[PDB]
Amino acid sequence: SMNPPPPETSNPNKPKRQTNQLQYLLRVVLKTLWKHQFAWPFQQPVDAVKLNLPDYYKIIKTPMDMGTIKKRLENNYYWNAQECIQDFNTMFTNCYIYNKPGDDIVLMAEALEKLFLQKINELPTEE
Ligand SMILES: CCOC(=O)N1CCS[C@H](c2cccs2)CC1
Repeated sequence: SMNPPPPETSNPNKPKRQTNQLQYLLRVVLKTLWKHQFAWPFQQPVDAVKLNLPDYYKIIKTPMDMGTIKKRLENNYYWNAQECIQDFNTMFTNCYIYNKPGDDIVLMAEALEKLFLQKINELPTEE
């Protein structure tokens, strides 16, 4: 079995900035979710080899994880906050697509997503 290459976290061809909203996404949003007791499955790309999930990347074609998001924020990969918000939402959606309601991993995603929604509700106006 083999894992795909991870999502890119650097691309010198891609225009970048550091907005107040992106700083909030790192300092408040990512930090809050990263320290949570349920963060660990989401802190790096899904290792379908180690987890013995050969169908994971057959089903999930747009993988995303908080390790990738963390590096994107720290490396100033994004142009705007919406790109990063979309990455978080992709991560949660992949979890709900692949897994079953009530699975431990889904309960973990739901807890992180609740905090995500609480923090992005107060995303500062641009700036
Ligand atoms: C981060 C998204 O991870 C996943 O969706 N998978 C698919 C099967 S659940 C498995 C785990 C269950 C409980 C702890 S880790 C993680 C990998």
